[PDB]
Amino acid sequence: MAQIWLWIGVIGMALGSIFFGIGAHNAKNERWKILFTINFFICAIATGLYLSMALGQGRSVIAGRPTVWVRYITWFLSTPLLILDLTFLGKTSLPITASLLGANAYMIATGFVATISADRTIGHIWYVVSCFAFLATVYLLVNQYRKQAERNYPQAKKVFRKLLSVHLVLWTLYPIVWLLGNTGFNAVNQGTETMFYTILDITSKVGFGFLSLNSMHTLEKNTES
Amino acid sequence: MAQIWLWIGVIGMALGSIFFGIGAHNAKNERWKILFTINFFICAIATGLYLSMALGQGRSVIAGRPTVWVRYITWFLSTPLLILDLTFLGKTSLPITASLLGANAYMIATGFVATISADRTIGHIWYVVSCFAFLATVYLLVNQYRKQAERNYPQAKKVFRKLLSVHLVLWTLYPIVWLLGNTGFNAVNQGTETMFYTILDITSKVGFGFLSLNSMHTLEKNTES
Amino acid sequence: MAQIWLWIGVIGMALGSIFFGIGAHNAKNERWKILFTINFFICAIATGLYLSMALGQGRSVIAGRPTVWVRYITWFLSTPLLILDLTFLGKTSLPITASLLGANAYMIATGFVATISADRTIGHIWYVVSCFAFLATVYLLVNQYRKQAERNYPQAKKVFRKLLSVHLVLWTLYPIVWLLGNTGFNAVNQGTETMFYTILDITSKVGFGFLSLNSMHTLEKNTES
Ligand SMILES: CCCCCCCC/C=C/CCCCCCCC(=O)O
Ligand SMILES: CCCCCCCC/C=C/CCCCCCCC(=O)O
Ligand SMILES: CCCCCCCC/C=C/CCCCCCCC(=O)O
Repeated sequence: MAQIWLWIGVIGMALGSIFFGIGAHNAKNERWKILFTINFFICAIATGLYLSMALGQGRSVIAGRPTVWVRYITWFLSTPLLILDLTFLGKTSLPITASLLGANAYMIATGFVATISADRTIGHIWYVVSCFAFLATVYLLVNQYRKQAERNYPQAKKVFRKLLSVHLVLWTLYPIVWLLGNTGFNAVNQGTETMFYTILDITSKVGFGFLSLNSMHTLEKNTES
Repeated sequence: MAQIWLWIGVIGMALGSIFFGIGAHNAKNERWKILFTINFFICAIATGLYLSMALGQGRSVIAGRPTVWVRYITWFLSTPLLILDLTFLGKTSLPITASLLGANAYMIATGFVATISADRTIGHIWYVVSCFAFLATVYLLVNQYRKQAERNYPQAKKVFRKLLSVHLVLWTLYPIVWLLGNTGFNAVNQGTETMFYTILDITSKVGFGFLSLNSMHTLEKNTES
Repeated sequence: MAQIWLWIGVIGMALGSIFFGIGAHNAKNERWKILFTINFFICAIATGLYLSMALGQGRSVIAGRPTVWVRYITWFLSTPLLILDLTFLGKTSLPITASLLGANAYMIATGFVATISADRTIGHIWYVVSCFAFLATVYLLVNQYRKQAERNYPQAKKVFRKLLSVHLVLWTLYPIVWLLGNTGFNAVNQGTETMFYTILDITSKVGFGFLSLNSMHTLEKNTES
C-alpha cells in the first residue's frame, strides 16, 4: 500500500512539473514566467524526493520505529516556495515575507526534530513548538499578509480569501496526520499514513499551484487598464 | 552546572525573542520593523537551539570527548543575522556585505570542522583557519565597513565605533573559550565552558540586539529633518 | 598519487584565491568588485574543501567502495557561483537566473545521491536524472541565457560564445570522469580519478574565473562611451 502511494506521488508531481514547465516556457510576461517557475520547482523537487522515497531511500528505523526522514527535506525546500506563491501574488512587504519564511522554516525544522527524536516525549514537545510556529504563520497570514493583499488589490479580496482558505485548511491537515501516524498515537498504519501524505502533498502542491495560476489570471483581469 | 546554564540560555533567549517580537509588532516604520525582525529571529533561533541542548540533544561523544555539535548550527544561522544588523545599520554595499557574510560563514564552517574532527591535530589546523576567517572579517569591519558607515552617517561615527567595539571584543572571546574548553587545552570543565558560552551568547544576541536598536534611534535622531 | 593531486588542488585553489582577492581589494568599480569577489569565494571555498580532502577527511567507505562525499559539498557551493559569473556577465533575467541555479542545484543534489547510494542500480538511476538536470541547464544556457546576453551586448556575441563553449565542454567532462571512476565502470583507479577531478576543478574554477575577468574587460571596452 505504502509503495503504490509513493509511486502515485512520483506520477502526480511529475505531471505537475511538466505542465508548469510548459507554462513557464510559454510565458507571456515576466510575472507569469516567475509564477510558473516557482510552481515548476515546487513540483520538480517533490518529484525527485518522491522518487527517492519510492525507491526505498530516505528512511531509517529509529529505535524500532520506521521513519521517512527525507519527507522533511521535501517540506523544507517546497514549503518556502509555496509561501512565495502567496507573497508573490499578494505583493507582500519584505519584513512580512521574511517573517513568513522564517516562521515556516522554524515549523519544518522543529517538525523534523519532533520526528527523528528517539525520546518521543521530547519529540512531542517539538511537535507542540512546531504547532506554535504554524500558528505564528496563521497570525501573519490572516492579519498583515491579508491586509496588504487587500490594500494592493481592493477589488479582489475574494481571491486572497480563497487562497488563504485553501492554504490554511490543507496545511492544518499535516499535523493531524502526524498525530495519527507512528510519530504519535499510531492510530493508522504506514500504508494509510503514506496515502494521506501523498494526497495532501499532491493537493498542496499541484492543486495549490493551479489555484495560484487561476488567482493570477483573476488579479490581472481585475487590473487591466 | 552545565544543565542549569543551558536552561538560563533558554530563558534569556526566549525573553529577548518576546521583547523583540513585541517591538516588531508595534513598528512604526519599515526600517524599524526590519531591525526588530532580524533580532527577533536571532533570539528565536537561539531559543530553540538552546532548548534542544537543554533537553540533552545535539551532543555526541566523539572518541571519548563530549561534543555539543548543535552549537555550530545555532552559530551558522544567527551570526549572519548579526552581520545583517551591522550592514543594515551601516547601509553597507553589496560586495562588502557579501564578503562579510561569506567570511563569517567560512569561520563558523571551519570552526565546526575544527570541533568534530576526531584527530585533534587536524582540528587545531581548522581552528587556525577559522581564526584567519575571523581576522578577515575584522579587516573588512574596521576598514570598508567602517568607512562606508561614516560616509553614510558623518555625524554618528561614535555610534559605529561602539557597535564595532562591542562586536569585536565579544566575538574575540569565543575562540578563547574554545581553547580553554575540551576542544583545546581542557583548562575548564564542561559546566564552566557551558556557562561561558551561555553568557557570551546572551550578551552577543540579546545584548547586541538592544544595542542595535539604541544605535538605530541615535542614527534616526541625527538624521531627522 | 591521489594524495599529491589533492595537495595540488589546495595549492591551485589557494593561488586563485589570492589573485582574485587582490583584484577584489583593488577594484575600481562595484561591478568589477562584485566579479572579483564571486571568483574569490569560488576559489576560497574550493581551497578549504581541497584541504579537508588532502587531510583525509570527507571520505567514507560505503559497502566497500571508497567515496569522497565532501566533493559534492564543494560542488554544491561553488557551481552556483560559477552560474552567477555567467548571469552577472550576461545580465540575465530573474526567472532565467533562478531556473539555472535551481536546475544546477538539482544536478549536484542528484549527483550526490547517485554517489552515496549503496545500491548502485539506484545510484545509476540518479546519475541519469542528474544528466537530465545538466541537459536542462544546457538548454537554458544556449537558448534564453544566450539570447538575453546577445540582446544586452549586440557587439560581443563572440564573448558569450567563448564563455558558453568553455563552460559546456568543461562541465560535460565531469559525468564522464564519474562513469570512469569507481562510481561507474571503475575503468580508472582512484589516483587517476582524483587527478582528473583536480585538473577539472582547477580549470573550471581558476581558469574559468580568469576567463570571466577577461570577458568583463572585453564587454566594458565594447561598452565605453
Ligand atoms: C529555505 C528557505 C529558508 C528561509 C529562511 C527565512 C529566514 C527569515 C529571517 C528573517 C530575518 C531577516 C528579516 C529581513 C532582513 C532584511 C535585511 C536587509 O534589508 O538588509
Ligand atoms: C546562512 C548564511 C550564508 C551566507 C553565505 C554568504 C556567501 C557569500 C558569497 C559571496 C559571493 C557573492 C558576491 C556578490 C554576488 C552578487 C551577484 C549579482 O549581483 O548578480
Ligand atoms: C546554494 C544555491 C542554491 C540555489 C537554489 C535555487 C532555487 C531556484 C528556485 C526557483 C524558484 C524561484 C523563482 C523566482 C522566485 C522570485 C520570487 C519573487 O520575485 O518574489
